[PDB]
Amino acid sequence: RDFNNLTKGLCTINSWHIYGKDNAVRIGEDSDVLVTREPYVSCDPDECRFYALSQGTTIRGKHSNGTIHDRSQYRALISWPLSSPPTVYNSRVECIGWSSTSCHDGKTRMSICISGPNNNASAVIWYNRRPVTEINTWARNILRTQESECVCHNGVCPVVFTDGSATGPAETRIYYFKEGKILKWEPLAGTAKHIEECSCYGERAEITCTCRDNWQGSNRPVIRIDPVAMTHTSQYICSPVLTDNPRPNDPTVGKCNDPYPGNNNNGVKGFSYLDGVNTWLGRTISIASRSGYEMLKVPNALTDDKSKPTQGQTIVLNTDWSGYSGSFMDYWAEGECYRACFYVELIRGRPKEDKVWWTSNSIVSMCSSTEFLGQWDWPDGAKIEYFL
Amino acid sequence: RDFNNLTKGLCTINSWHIYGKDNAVRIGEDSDVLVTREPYVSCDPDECRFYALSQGTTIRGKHSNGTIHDRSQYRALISWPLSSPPTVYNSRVECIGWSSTSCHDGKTRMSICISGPNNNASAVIWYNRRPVTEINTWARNILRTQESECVCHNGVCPVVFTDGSATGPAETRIYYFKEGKILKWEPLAGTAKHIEECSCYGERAEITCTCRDNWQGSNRPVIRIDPVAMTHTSQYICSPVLTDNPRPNDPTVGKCNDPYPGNNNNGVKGFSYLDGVNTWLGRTISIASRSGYEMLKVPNALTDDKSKPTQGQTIVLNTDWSGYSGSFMDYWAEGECYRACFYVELIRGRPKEDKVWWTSNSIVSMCSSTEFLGQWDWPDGAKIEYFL
Amino acid sequence: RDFNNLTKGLCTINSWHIYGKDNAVRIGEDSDVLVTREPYVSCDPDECRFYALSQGTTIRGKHSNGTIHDRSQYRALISWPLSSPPTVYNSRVECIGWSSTSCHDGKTRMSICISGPNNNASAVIWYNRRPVTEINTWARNILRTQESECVCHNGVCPVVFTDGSATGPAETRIYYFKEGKILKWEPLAGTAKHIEECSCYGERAEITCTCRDNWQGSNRPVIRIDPVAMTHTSQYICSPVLTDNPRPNDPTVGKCNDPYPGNNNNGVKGFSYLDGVNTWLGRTISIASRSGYEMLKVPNALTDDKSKPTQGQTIVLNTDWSGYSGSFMDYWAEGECYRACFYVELIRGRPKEDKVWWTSNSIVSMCSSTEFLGQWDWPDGAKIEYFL
Amino acid sequence: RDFNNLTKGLCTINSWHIYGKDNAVRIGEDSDVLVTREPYVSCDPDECRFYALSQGTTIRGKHSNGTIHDRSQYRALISWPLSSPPTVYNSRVECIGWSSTSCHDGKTRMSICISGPNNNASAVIWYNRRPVTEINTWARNILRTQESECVCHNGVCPVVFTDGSATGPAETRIYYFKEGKILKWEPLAGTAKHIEECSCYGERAEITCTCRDNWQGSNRPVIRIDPVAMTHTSQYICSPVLTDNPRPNDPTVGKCNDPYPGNNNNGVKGFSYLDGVNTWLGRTISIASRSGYEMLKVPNALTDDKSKPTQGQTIVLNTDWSGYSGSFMDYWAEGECYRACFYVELIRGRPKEDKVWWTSNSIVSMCSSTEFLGQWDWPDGAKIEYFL
Ligand SMILES: *[C@@H]1O[C@H](CO)[C@@H](O[C@@H]2O[C@H](CO)[C@@H](O[C@@H]3O[C@H](CO[C@H]4O[C@H](CO[C@H]5O[C@H](CO)[C@@H](O)[C@H](O)[C@@H]5O)[C@@H](O)[C@H](O[C@H]5O[C@H](CO)[C@@H](O)[C@H](O)[C@@H]5O)[C@@H]4O)[C@@H](O)[C@H](O[C@H]4O[C@H](CO)[C@@H](O)[C@H](O)[C@@H]4O[C@H]4O[C@H](CO)[C@@H](O)[C@H](O)[C@@H]4O[C@H]4O[C@H](CO)[C@@H](O)[C@H](O)[C@@H]4O)[C@@H]3O)[C@H](O)[C@H]2NC(C)=O)[C@H](O)[C@H]1NC(C)=O
Ligand SMILES: *[C@@H]1O[C@H](CO)[C@@H](O[C@@H]2O[C@H](CO)[C@@H](O[C@@H]3O[C@H](CO[C@H]4O[C@H](CO[C@H]5O[C@H](CO)[C@@H](O)[C@H](O)[C@@H]5O)[C@@H](O)[C@H](O[C@H]5O[C@H](CO)[C@@H](O)[C@H](O)[C@@H]5O)[C@@H]4O)[C@@H](O)[C@H](O[C@H]4O[C@H](CO)[C@@H](O)[C@H](O)[C@@H]4O[C@H]4O[C@H](CO)[C@@H](O)[C@H](O)[C@@H]4O[C@H]4O[C@H](CO)[C@@H](O)[C@H](O)[C@@H]4O)[C@@H]3O)[C@H](O)[C@H]2NC(C)=O)[C@H](O)[C@H]1NC(C)=O
Ligand SMILES: *[C@@H]1O[C@H](CO)[C@@H](O[C@@H]2O[C@H](CO)[C@@H](O[C@@H]3O[C@H](CO[C@H]4O[C@H](CO[C@H]5O[C@H](CO)[C@@H](O)[C@H](O)[C@@H]5O)[C@@H](O)[C@H](O[C@H]5O[C@H](CO)[C@@H](O)[C@H](O)[C@@H]5O)[C@@H]4O)[C@@H](O)[C@H](O[C@H]4O[C@H](CO)[C@@H](O)[C@H](O)[C@@H]4O[C@H]4O[C@H](CO)[C@@H](O)[C@H](O)[C@@H]4O[C@H]4O[C@H](CO)[C@@H](O)[C@H](O)[C@@H]4O)[C@@H]3O)[C@H](O)[C@H]2NC(C)=O)[C@H](O)[C@H]1NC(C)=O
Ligand SMILES: *[C@@H]1O[C@H](CO)[C@@H](O[C@@H]2O[C@H](CO)[C@@H](O[C@@H]3O[C@H](CO[C@H]4O[C@H](CO[C@H]5O[C@H](CO)[C@@H](O)[C@H](O)[C@@H]5O)[C@@H](O)[C@H](O[C@H]5O[C@H](CO)[C@@H](O)[C@H](O)[C@@H]5O)[C@@H]4O)[C@@H](O)[C@H](O[C@H]4O[C@H](CO)[C@@H](O)[C@H](O)[C@@H]4O[C@H]4O[C@H](CO)[C@@H](O)[C@H](O)[C@@H]4O[C@H]4O[C@H](CO)[C@@H](O)[C@H](O)[C@@H]4O)[C@@H]3O)[C@H](O)[C@H]2NC(C)=O)[C@H](O)[C@H]1NC(C)=O
Ligand SMILES: CC(=O)N[C@@H]1[C@@H](O)[C@@H](F)[C@](F)(C(=O)O)O[C@H]1[C@H](O)[C@@H](C)O
Ligand SMILES: CC(=O)N[C@@H]1[C@@H](O)[C@@H](F)[C@](F)(C(=O)O)O[C@H]1[C@H](O)[C@@H](C)O
Ligand SMILES: CC(=O)N[C@@H]1[C@@H](O)[C@@H](F)[C@](F)(C(=O)O)O[C@H]1[C@H](O)[C@@H](C)O
Ligand SMILES: [Ca+2]
Ligand SMILES: [Ca+2]
Ligand SMILES: [Ca+2]
Ligand SMILES: [Ca+2]
Repeated sequence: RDFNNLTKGLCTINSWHIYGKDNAVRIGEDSDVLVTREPYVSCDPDECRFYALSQGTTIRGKHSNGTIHDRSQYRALISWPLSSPPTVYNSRVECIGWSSTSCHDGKTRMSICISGPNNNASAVIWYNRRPVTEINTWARNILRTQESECVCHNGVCPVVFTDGSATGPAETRIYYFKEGKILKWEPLAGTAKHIEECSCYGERAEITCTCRDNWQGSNRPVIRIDPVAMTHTSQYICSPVLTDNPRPNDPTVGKCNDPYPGNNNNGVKGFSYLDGVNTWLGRTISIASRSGYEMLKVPNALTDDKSKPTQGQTIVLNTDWSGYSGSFMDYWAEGECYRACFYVELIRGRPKEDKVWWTSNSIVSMCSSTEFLGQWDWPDGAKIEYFL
Repeated sequence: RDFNNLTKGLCTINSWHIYGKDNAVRIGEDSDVLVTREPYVSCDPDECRFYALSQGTTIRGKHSNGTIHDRSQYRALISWPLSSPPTVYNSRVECIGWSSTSCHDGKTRMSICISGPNNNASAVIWYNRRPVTEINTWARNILRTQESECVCHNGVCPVVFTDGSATGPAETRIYYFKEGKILKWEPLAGTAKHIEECSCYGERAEITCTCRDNWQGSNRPVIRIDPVAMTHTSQYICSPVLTDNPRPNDPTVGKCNDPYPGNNNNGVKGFSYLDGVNTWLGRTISIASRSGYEMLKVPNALTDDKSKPTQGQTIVLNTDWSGYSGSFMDYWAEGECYRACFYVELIRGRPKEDKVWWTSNSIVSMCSSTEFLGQWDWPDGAKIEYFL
Repeated sequence: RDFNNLTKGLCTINSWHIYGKDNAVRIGEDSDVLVTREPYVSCDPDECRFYALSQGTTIRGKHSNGTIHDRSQYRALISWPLSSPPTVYNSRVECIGWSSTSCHDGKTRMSICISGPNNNASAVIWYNRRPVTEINTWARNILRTQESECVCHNGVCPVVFTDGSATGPAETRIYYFKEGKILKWEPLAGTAKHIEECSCYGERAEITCTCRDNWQGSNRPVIRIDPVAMTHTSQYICSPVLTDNPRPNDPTVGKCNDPYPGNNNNGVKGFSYLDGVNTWLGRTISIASRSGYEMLKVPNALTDDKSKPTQGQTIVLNTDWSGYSGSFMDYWAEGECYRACFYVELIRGRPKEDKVWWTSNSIVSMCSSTEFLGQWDWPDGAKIEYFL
Repeated sequence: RDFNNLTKGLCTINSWHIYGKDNAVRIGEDSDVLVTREPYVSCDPDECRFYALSQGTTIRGKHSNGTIHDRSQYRALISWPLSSPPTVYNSRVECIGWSSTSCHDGKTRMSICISGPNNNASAVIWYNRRPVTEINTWARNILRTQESECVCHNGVCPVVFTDGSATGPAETRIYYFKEGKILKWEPLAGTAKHIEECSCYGERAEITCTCRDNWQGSNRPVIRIDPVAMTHTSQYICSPVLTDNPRPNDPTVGKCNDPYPGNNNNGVKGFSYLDGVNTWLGRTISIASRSGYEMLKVPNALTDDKSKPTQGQTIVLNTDWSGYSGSFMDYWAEGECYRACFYVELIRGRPKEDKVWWTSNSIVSMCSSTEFLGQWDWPDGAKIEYFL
């Protein structure tokens, strides 16, 4: 009925409880489960659903051969019920393409899909399940967007796109949409040198995005957006708890306005919640590969270049595969504050598990508690051996 | 609540963006996907769906053997969610038969299915998912209709039927339906000599249909219907850009009131949008077989016998299979104009790929943009080798 | 909102058009289709659906072995969308048991299932999807009911049950339900000597049921019910067009108040519409087995012991298997009269096709037209060879 | 709209009619049926559904190997339509974990799932399909709850948890929830020495739970809760008809305030309805293993230490496998009283049927009749041989 406004703060995060898990690769061993990657979670006023990019085949399908590739004409943004797997029969196609984002503005859902060849890609912006606006590539090198949910405030839904080299300077823009129509866009500003795959959340009329500097930085860039004035800034997470992957070992002191060096031309989508003392960062446990996942509480991580962990929680053990991670919240829950949530993609298959010809994933998802809850670990749970 | 009226013009078409794609044959390699052909897309006020004629078997089913045949007791008009495949479990049967059309009039949906033996076929007209009216064959030779969506204006939904020889003079009629009841019908008029498979769209109280002259013409007949006066005329596309298949090479000058010769007794369902300078034609790239698909902008194609392309877009490369194509629009979108759309059927299997015993298809679908978007190609994406 | 009343007459029946067909056995060759039998069709105010008794296994399932048996703990009345097959994933269980009926009273649906051992069976009467009333066996020999839809009038839904021997005198009762509660019951009256499987329809405040005399009669008993006075009578179809199976050849003169002899202890569920000159009977074409199906127009069949066909239509050829047939109408359609409809069950497998270990069926369904439509035949379409 | 209140008494129970049955293991032999255990049935104001804990694989899936284990990261509370099987495509995930309960309070549904490692488990309380409250383990030894539906009264939904040893003293608590928020909790009181898996029902503003004393008792503990004063008491079923399994033979006299001895450290979830003369108990027929199920009418079982059966009904023969059983009622049915219902889990596979590597179950479910209905038996109906 009315546009949602970001009128609350974050709840205190004293730990993380299980929210959803699909067990897709297990289940898909003997059922009609789509091959996917780049998942996320987004809420409507009445429902939260899983989102991901289909590869246009089932996992047991012979067409699953070659699904390590990221971009093809057979991909599409899909959604499905929370904790169900993405099956042929239960999945709903939001739009066609190989990079996406999606959010609800209180009245209806905007979904964005980018398709095309590397040098001639275009985004299509859907609103109320109809195409409304199209944007052509501006740098002719894999126009791409967040791969997790955007956030709206009084109808304004900012979205971060990047076009250009993944391994050098690129052209990043922030589009401000309303009802699927472009109100304004800006080129990126502040001190982040490279931006990919922003994970966003909203509180008290401000939208905070934690991104991946694929070019230089093993600390993560952060973009803070004011959706009323439609302006933004950027910087890095100051903390020496480094949260990209691959990365170097943790130092004693980080950087606020520059990439922390030691790894080039690589990374992974990740996230944080940045709320003074109530600040928690996600990262893979391995500094070398996408394995494990932990949450660490790092007070003032954004602003304090010496900040270190005061608490943590294991989400996925270092002996199990992880992947992309991202942030969402249910902005339509009852109560005084917004409950921080995230998902972690559990990649299975290639390249790490190359006895199969496919790549897919399952999802685990958590939300914050004000209690100090016991922790478990939450692995994909499939046995590659069964797929041979 | 109220009947839809065709009160808007076409938007300017400066290119075509991806709308939907089902990847049915890929997916159906290892899931319960119905064998289909003769697909289309039609919108309701709240939903757009895929439509097609089922063959009453799955593709991996042994009953898929012999599905090259067009007419059997096992076919039915089905619909399903946009960009999902037509599966056993998600498909809804609109009605029984082997030739169809369907449209929504603003209040509810009319669907028409024709069944029977070649010399004793009948159409059944469903309205609000109940049978309302039946029409018997008048020429006792495969009564047939559009195989894509009809268009309504203030409750009046015209529909073009043909009965008679596919390879000589036939009896074409235009029925004007309202609430599933025949208001009036007319025999075909003007200068089109043969009509099959009209693809229709509506703008500014006029319904334009681009058809297939299976008998003589490699230019396409066009029927223009006035749904208020319930009258019509016909002619051919004047342009020397010839849009049937098979066809001869393009000449320098076409015909307005006569079939352009060089091919007999063959063709394919196709479409155009005919709007002065804002005119775009579809065609297969091959003049010999149903392969490739392109859009060409041909200003005043309907009226200018020398008109040639000023812009184009590749939809399917000449090394990939195509098929029937047709027009639809979402008449219930917001905005000042109607957005032209189309689909192309991607036929796989027989006769061209005869190492399998079946024929099926997938669908790609596009809509117009006012931007100049980059192009990709959109092939079916299945590997026949996997079905052996 | 309000109870439906039977305020209209029958439309004139000048032929029969195709309504629905599921192609279940074809489709079920390679998809998760339940084994069924004893199907029917029933309408709600917004929907018509297929109904049948599941056997609690899929057809390709190894548990399909032995599904020739009629009564087990694994059966259940299911419903599913019109012309879809009864799959594991789309079928809704109305109630548990091995004999049923079901109807909507304008406000909600009553469904009746009978289960139990042969000598201790019970009916459970569901209303608004809750159990409301239970009836115990009165003769301790396979309490059984109609196996097709009942008919309601101002909330009163009569239902015919039989309990006792199938091969000699039995105890037949007519229960008058309202909101699932027994208003009244009566023992059978008039001159019908044995009753099984009544097929019912309603017009002008009267409910007409055509049944099967399994004991003696190859003419069919008819029960006419007045749902206001809650009274009834019975007789036989006078016509020498004999409509049970197996049966003797047609004589020149039939019987009104006695079974026509020549076959004992056998039969099949069937139906008619009995409306003076507008009277049509169904029957198998074979006098020996359940093969073929035809409609014959037999003016005054109910009352004229010499009446013979004046028109007919083939529904299923004598070289294809048939089965049970029954009547339904959409009482909630628009228009001045009720459109007569029926279904025919197409039994496949045992006993006639004993190279498979199962028995199942598909459904074809027709409704009346005021036109004289061409006829086709409507066989199941599956190839037993594919199931070996 | 309004909170439900327990304003009615129980109907007279003169026997039990069939309610629902899923035939899941039969069906799942050749369809995509989830492996489950610990099922139950719960009603909403418009729907009753099946509930159970998924194991995160299909039964034919290779991941079904090892599903005898009770607690893993791959489990989840699911629900699905009544008498359908729990398939991949029709099942809805209520929440993640390996022990649960769920009820509707008249306005919406509360669902509780417990997950974690044995010494660090946590419950998450969902209300209106959002997480609202979390509780950490208090005794660090498999925090666990009812495994069947809770009962609400004016928004207050009590729930019994146990944490601690299964084979000695444990810490049992009764949480009183409203809208998913803890109003109050109490430690267990009265004379029950050990509590597991309470089966609850509600009548006349009182909630009665029949539980399992896993430590010492082969009679069952009973907890009676007053949801207005939020207080409770406990005792045992006095009757010498002993209802746990395994158990000793029935004595002539039981115990009211102490465990009846003869078996230690074992049991099964079960239930009763305790309503003076209208009292019925469930139990396995075997005193040694989970096989068979019967209902026995035992007047004043709760209060009379010499009470014996006056009537009974067989539900599952002693030659067929049973399992957990539990109570539910449709609190939103029409009529003057509440109809007692129950379900029995039919366990198949390990440990008893160890030629397969899995454990799963199907469900049978019954409700009370005021008639004296004939009885049948209701076995799972699957053939293990088919799974080899
Ligand atoms: C039941 O469930 C509960 C809930 O889950 C379980 O309890 C949880 O247990 C986990 C696991 O132990 C805890 O997570 C760890 O938390 C610590 C932080 O806690 C410590 O630090 C605090 C502050 O220290 C600073 O200030 C204090 C004084 O204020 C000062 O004394 C100190 O010297 C320092 O300057 C302390 O406040 C805190 O104490 C409190 O709580 C205690 C319980 O834990 C209790 O006993 C106390 O009495 C007191 O009340 C505590 O000491 C995180 O630091 C740790 O994270 C590090 O370690 C893991 C390895 O396990 C690693 O993966 C992380 O990445 C991280 O360490 C890496 O990064 C660091 C930062 O750069 C670096 O310093 C490290 O060298 C290391 O780096 C290397 O590896 C990384 C990663 O691969 C790589 O990138 C680098 O390059 C490099 O190679 C854990 O998150 C939970 O906090 C705790 N939760 C609760 C509520 O208690 C419980 O165990 C379960 N029960 C059972 C029975 O199983
Ligand atoms: C990123 O994405 C974009 C968007 O997709 C890509 O850009 C697009 O690129 C495509 C492919 O090149 C273009 O499609 C073609 O368009 C042309 C029309 O464009 C030309 O013609 C215009 C007018 O010429 C007339 O007037 C002018 C002056 O007004 C005069 O000079 C001229 O002599 C003539 O009289 C020009 O306006 C126009 O120029 C403008 O745009 C240029 C960019 O393209 C730019 O550089 C210019 O500076 C200027 O601003 C331009 O020259 C179509 O003609 C062409 O279609 C023909 O060719 C394809 C083969 O590719 C064929 O399949 C078609 O069927 C068709 O040719 C057949 O039919 C003709 C008609 O009968 C016949 O003449 C031909 O002989 C041929 O016939 C044979 O084959 C057919 C088919 O099999 C058979 O039936 C016959 O029997 C016979 O055998 C293409 O559609 C897009 O327009 C362009 N889009 C945009 C927005 O620019 C871009 O490449 C992508 N980027 C990357 C990096 O990949
Ligand atoms: C396109 O589609 C249309 C629509 O479907 C097709 O047209 C339809 O064609 C079918 C098939 O031919 C017709 O069905 C048959 O209808 C006849 C009834 O029609 C005749 O009878 C009328 C009256 O005769 C009586 O009165 C008249 C005068 O009033 C008098 O002259 C006569 O001697 C007699 O006393 C005539 O009115 C009627 O004529 C009109 O229509 C003609 C078109 O058909 C037209 O040419 C005329 O000019 C005129 O205007 C016509 O003569 C049914 O009788 C017949 O049913 C019997 O036959 C089939 C075998 O095919 C059988 O299966 C049936 O069971 C039945 O015969 C059995 O039962 C009888 C009753 O006891 C018994 O007498 C028989 O011996 C036989 O019994 C044996 O077998 C049974 C069954 O196995 C067994 O139980 C017994 O024991 C025993 O062994 C057909 O239903 C349609 O009516 C017709 N529809 C229309 C609208 O025209 C058209 O063909 C299709 N076009 C193409 C190109 O394919
Ligand atoms: C069609 O459907 C209907 C409906 O289902 C079928 O009719 C039903 O038939 C069943 C099966 O027979 C009946 O269930 C049994 O009910 C009896 C209770 O009924 C008897 O007891 C009453 C009272 O006796 C006491 O008072 C009376 C006087 O008031 C006094 O005379 C007597 O001495 C005693 O002190 C009688 O009122 C009642 O009579 C009435 O009804 C009769 C019909 O049944 C009719 O003929 C009469 O004329 C009269 O009107 C009747 O005599 C249950 O006791 C019995 O349950 C026990 O037996 C089964 C074995 O079958 C067992 O599994 C149970 O566990 C239980 O026995 C165990 O537990 C006892 C308690 O501790 C113990 O005493 C036993 O030793 C035994 O224990 C051993 O095994 C257990 C279990 O493994 C183990 O735990 C122990 O350790 C130990 O090893 C049945 O439930 C239905 O009541 C009846 N329903 C109706 C409505 O009639 C009908 O058959 C079907 N028709 C067809 C044609 O198939
Ligand atoms: C999932 C897993 O086994 N990850 C291991 C981790 O368990 C770990 F042992 C590791 F050495 C690592 O990168 O830290 O390597 C990972 C990976 O195997 C390797 C190719 O870098
Ligand atoms: C899809 C495809 O390979 N189409 C080719 C086209 O790629 C093309 F090469 C063609 F020669 C043509 O007809 O233009 O033939 C088509 C066809 O193979 C042949 C039987 O006419
Ligand atoms: C379906 C079919 O082939 N039915 C034939 C009919 O085609 C027919 F030939 C028949 F002889 C008949 O009973 O009329 O027999 C049926 C059956 O085969 C036999 C066992 O009685
Ligand atoms: Ca990086
Ligand atoms: Ca032609
Ligand atoms: Ca008979
Ligand atoms: Ca015990």
